[PDB]
Amino acid sequence: MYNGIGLPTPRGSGTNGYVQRNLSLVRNPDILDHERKRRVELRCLELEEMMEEQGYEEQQIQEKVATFRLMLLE
Amino acid sequence: ALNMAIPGGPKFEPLVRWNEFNDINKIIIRQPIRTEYKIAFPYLYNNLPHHVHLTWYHT
Amino acid sequence: GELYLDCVMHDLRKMYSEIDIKVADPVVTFCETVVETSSLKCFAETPNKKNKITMIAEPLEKGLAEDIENEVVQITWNRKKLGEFFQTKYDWDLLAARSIWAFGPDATGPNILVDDTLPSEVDKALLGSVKDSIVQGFQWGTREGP
Amino acid sequence: VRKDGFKDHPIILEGLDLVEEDDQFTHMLPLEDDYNPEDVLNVFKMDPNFMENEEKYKAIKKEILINLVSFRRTIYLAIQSSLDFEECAHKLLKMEFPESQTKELCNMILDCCAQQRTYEKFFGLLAGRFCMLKKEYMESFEGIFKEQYDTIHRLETNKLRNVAKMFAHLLYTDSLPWSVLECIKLSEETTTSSSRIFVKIFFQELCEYMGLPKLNARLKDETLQPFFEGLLPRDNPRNTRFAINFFTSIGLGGLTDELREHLKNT
Amino acid sequence: TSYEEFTHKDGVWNLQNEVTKERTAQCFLRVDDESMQRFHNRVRQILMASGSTTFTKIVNKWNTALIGLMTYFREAVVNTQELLDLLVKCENKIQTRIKIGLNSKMPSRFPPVVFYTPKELGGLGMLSMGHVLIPQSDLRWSKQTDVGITHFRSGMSHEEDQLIPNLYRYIQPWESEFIDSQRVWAEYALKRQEAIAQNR
Repeated sequence: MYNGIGLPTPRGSGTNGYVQRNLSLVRNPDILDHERKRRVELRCLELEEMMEEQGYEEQQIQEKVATFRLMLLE
Repeated sequence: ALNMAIPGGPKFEPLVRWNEFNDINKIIIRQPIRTEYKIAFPYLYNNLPHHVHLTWYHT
Repeated sequence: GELYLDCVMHDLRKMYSEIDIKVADPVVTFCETVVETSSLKCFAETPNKKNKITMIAEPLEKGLAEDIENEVVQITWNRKKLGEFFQTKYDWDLLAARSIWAFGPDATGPNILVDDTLPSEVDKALLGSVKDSIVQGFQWGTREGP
Repeated sequence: VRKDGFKDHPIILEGLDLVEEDDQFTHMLPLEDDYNPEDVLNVFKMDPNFMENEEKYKAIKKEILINLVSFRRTIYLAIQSSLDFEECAHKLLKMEFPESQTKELCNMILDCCAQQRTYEKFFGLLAGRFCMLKKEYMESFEGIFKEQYDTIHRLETNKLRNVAKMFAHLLYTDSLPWSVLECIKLSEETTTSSSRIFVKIFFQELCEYMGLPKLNARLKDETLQPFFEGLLPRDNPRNTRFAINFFTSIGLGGLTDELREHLKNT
Repeated sequence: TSYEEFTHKDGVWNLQNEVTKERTAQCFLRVDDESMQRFHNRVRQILMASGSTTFTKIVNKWNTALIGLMTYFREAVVNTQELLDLLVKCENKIQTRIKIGLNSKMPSRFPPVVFYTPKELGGLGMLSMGHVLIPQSDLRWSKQTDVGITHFRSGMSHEEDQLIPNLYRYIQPWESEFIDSQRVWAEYALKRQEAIAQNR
């Protein structure tokens, strides 16, 4: 009667009712190869050369710095 | 009207007298859905809710 | 919530249908996240075996998911404005910030499509040509979830 | 502090209430009032009445200075009334015996199976449920298992059969650990014939109710070899011969093939 | 069988292999529904003929049919819980038939002392089925699975503790009876062979 447990009425049976609890129940290498080129491109971006306010001259200076970094890493 | 009772609450006669929802491989059991839950939300929890009187909410 | 859904099921069982309808157990829905990066630089290719795409999936940062979900950052911004947003408070690289293509399963969902490809920057015009189809494939994959 | 009422630091603290309030006096001396510091009596003075003052100070200092039978009856009546061991253990947890008599509880478990002509798994399942509810029944079962190995020879053949089925149903069901099983020593000099028959029946029930490759897996793991070295000494090799021929003459063989090659190369 | 073997309350025969002497299977044992139908009809015959039958003879009819069914089945009884419900109901119905033969249905006037006293002591000595606790579990998952025991219900309201002894704790199980029978008869065969050989 309580929850889905127990007989619904003791009038039909000869029991009194009194349902009760059972107490007795127990209770990546290609990623690294790409990351080397990513560090190369990070050095290329960190070269920048946006202080001399140049165009192709700043691009050539950044390419010189990038080839210097490639020679230093290689 | 739905024939379950509180242990402190009184008991009565039954008023009325396969499903794949009862599949064990589609039912996750974490907390038991007890009497109080089915009383408080009868359309949510009791299939065939007939002559059910909805309770007041929190004043 | 449970009271809301009990009211909906009561309205269905009483007004909007006269039929007694069985109800299963209430559960919740989940999402999918990752812990570590994709250990394989994994690829697929088109049914005409010419176009070969290689990509890895990695975890995102802390505030980025809720920022995209609250639309703090938008793809409707400028790419430089998005890069400044990712570089001031999230301290990203500017190349990785300009590499961002799309956001999640929907409009501004919490997945970041970074396209940073130095071997495939030699055909970046073709990469931008296939960028949109890569975006709908990414949106469909993050929409479904495997 | 006002909300807690100074519960952690009350005004009434232990170690300072050494004076009676009836002997003490309550006087209100305010700070704004003319409160005398009373430095006159603090220092010593050359009073002319010093002998009378010393006599008054000395006078002030002198003034201030059976149930076990009813236990058996209740246990046996609950056992014979209970249809299932689940109902029996639930009834025993309902009636709530103290833990000072858990060894007596194990005693009237073993005796109630010892009275049986044929072994029933009711008492073994009750013993396993007692092991798997609380640990103290399991420790009492371990201690009474060592004591039963100490007192094998007091019991008859069907009694020792039932007790061997108890210790089997503790061990193939893993209700007892195998660590307490180092009390058994496979030594023909010291162990009794009843002890050998007991060990034979217990291992026969093990080999019946669970498999022999699984039994060799349970018997050849290195962690319980400190508890198997009493059973498997591989030393004083006539005892190794006794163990080989004992586990062969039970009907098994097999378990002492390692002991057989030990006897071969040693 | 998944997990491991099932340590069961004697209503599952662990099936020993003839060769390896090992349990290789399990035989779950239950009672046929027509057996409870025939037993309930036997109790219905008892109450049918109870209109002109003395109380001691009624207790004899009850005890005879009860020990016949119980000694026939033994081990499979504990797996059939509706048999226990029928036993409790039929025990209460024959006690109610005693309360109909007398003109009182007062439970204080009818304690179990008047029923469970043996007739050697001037009582009745009707046997003890329903002073136990019915195991209770989920009615949703009872039809689908086997979920163990979660709760207990009383058989009938008796005077507090009682501890009236159940008959299944005096009848031996069938598997133990068969195993001890084979062991005893083999030992008797060796004893008879030795008696022939020594001519002793």
